[PDB]
Amino acid sequence: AVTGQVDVKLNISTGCTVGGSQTEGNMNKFGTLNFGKTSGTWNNVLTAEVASAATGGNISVTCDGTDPVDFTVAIDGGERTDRTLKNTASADVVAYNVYRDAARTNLYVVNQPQQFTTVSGQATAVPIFGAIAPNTGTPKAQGDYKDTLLVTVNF
Amino acid sequence: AVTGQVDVKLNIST
Amino acid sequence: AVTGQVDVKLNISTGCTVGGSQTEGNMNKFGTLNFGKTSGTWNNVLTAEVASAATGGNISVTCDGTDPVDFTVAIDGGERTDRTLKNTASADVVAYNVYRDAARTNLYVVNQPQQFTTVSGQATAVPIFGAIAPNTGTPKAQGDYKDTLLVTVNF
Amino acid sequence: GCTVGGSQTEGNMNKFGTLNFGKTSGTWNNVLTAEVASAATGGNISVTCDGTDPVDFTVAIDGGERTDRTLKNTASADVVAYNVYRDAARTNLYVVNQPQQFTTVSGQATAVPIFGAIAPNTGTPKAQGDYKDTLLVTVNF
Amino acid sequence: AVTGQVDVKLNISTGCTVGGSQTEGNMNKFGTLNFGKTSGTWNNVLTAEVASAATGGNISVTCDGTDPVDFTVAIDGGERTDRTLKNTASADVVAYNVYRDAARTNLYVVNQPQQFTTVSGQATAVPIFGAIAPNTGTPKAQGDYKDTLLVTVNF
Amino acid sequence: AVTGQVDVKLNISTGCTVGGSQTEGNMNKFGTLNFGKTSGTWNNVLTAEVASAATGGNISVTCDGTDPVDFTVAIDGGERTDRTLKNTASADVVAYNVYRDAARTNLYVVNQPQQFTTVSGQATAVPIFGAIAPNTGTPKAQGDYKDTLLVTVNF
Repeated sequence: AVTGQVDVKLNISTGCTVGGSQTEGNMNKFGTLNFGKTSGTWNNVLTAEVASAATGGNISVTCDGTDPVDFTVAIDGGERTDRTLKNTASADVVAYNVYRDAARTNLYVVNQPQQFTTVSGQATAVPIFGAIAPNTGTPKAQGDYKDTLLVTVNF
Repeated sequence: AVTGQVDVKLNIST
Repeated sequence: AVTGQVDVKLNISTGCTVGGSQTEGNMNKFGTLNFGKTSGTWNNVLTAEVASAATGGNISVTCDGTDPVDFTVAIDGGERTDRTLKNTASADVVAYNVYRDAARTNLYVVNQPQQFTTVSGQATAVPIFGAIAPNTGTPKAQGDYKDTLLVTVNF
Repeated sequence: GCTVGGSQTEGNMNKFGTLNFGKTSGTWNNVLTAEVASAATGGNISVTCDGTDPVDFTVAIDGGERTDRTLKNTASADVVAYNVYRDAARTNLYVVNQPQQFTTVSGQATAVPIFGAIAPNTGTPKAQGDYKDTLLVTVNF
Repeated sequence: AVTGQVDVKLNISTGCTVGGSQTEGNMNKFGTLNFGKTSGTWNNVLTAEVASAATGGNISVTCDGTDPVDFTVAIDGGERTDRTLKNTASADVVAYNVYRDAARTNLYVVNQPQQFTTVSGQATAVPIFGAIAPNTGTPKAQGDYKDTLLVTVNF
Repeated sequence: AVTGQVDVKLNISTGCTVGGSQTEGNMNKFGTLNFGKTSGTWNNVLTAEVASAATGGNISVTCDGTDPVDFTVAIDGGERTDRTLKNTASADVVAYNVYRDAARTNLYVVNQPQQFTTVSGQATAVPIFGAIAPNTGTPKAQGDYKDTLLVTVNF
């Protein structure tokens, strides 16, 4: 019998809120990274942007205050922690990555706070640009591949 | 700390 | 004068130990559930994970032996027994809950042994995922809200 | 598409299995009963579908060499009437040239139970020897 | 369209027959393993013997010939393949097992040919001794529990 | 290949239980009929009562309910089916019999349900009185003679 304590805390004062999300039960549904349909072996880098579940556009984070707040954005490694989509039925995997800039250069490194700025009376967009490498080796099995990345807007 | 989910999808078929 | 007996017992043989805790005086400090800063009325579900007081990551329970032991995890209802954080100065309360899975579905029911597995030469993590409902009604007073959940790793 | 496991390619024809009733006397009072044994593994034919979503495939068995489900003696002209059922209680019969429905699910191989059954012959003793038949099982979509 | 062949065979020459069975439609009804009535929690091992459907006594297998034939007996795992009786209405299960000897020691292992001997002009009995463990934990729901073991007399 | 069915059944509702037994593996050990030591040729009828393996006294059958249930008791013919004890080493036999009443009159006939009554909140004893005829003819060989009678409490 090892009984222990867990201090719970919350500082209600002046915070920042994330728009574009829908409450899926008790977990914020931020959006979808839909690469679309594809064949077994694709030569072109498959690339799609996150579509917020609430509006359809990009996640719009706004802060509540008058001074420009600096908030951070961190995305995790997905269900299996290595950014791989898994086929619903078979065990095939599809490696992918999420970048922050339009040219697929600034990568959202696993469990890292990619910095962001936000001014009063404005909503800043969180571009989560997906990208998949060209698979010109083995044709992955037919079906639907999925993953649930947890995006962590933290301060 | 606002943690949220982003469903990733890909339909490998044709 | 009602004098009575209390039998004390301890079976020293082959037990299981919880890592990630720090001994706060004579009580094991397991960690912190830090939701962060927030405004009076938040529309997004505030959500944070427990951070072990010893390492900063998740509580890592390991057992001492060779066969996989099945240990249980039970969390209580907090200081007031209804999972509410209380403002340090005023009497305002903030209802919350702790879940076990990443999607805020498998709730750690009050005083219930949520089952867990553990194999030899490995440490299993105890995910205590916090979650707070969207308060879009009354703005709670400014200040710091706290609670001390007692996590009970028992066999 | 969907594929059938448990078969061995006999030349250019898929050998699915054997319905071995075993040895018996001229006149048997008990219903002789045996299950199909796949030629590849020895167990039941395991059909799996190459897909993610569930697929509904059908199974049809024909009437044998002579089209009336009769085993024939290799040498003489004696016949032994039989039937193949789908369920363990010999009730759901695989009707001649009929698609008995079947389901198959994500990442799994479904078994095709072909349960044989022979009526009690308590009338005339069939001649000694080996009785055979080749049922053509038709897994179609 | 995957069309395949199934070779059917039967060697009519000199075989062995099982007595004590009744033809239920096109399936041989060998008998009944009736443990009788019982309460929710029984402390004594419930134990009963198979009663042939044709005579009421034990299944009497006789062979047709002059030399002593060695025939085998195999019993399967029941409807659900784990030797559990199921309540007709609810989903409660009652684990049991069938043994070959009177002292509940020689178990009829699942899908195994327990050997047997048989001489000319004699019928050998097939003792299928049932046995149920003492349930002194949870009281199973009221009603009738059933199972249909398929006994496989093979050569 | 003669495959057949064996229907298994159990009616969990309101049953009767037998006390005084110990579970020997998966078979209920009811007791011992110890006639004691004796010489090759005894002139007096050797006579002893069953001693329950659990308590040492008589088997105490109790029923679980409020109305007086009428349960039956049946004893079989022993290992060889003719109530004979066999020497562990040699083939000598010692004929015996089990009676129900104290005067060795009401015999527990082979495979017969000798009736019995039982009321609520009470345990009824099952007197299994052994008796051996006076052997004043041939002296049986030295050693230990044994038998295992199967007592069948059925409803």
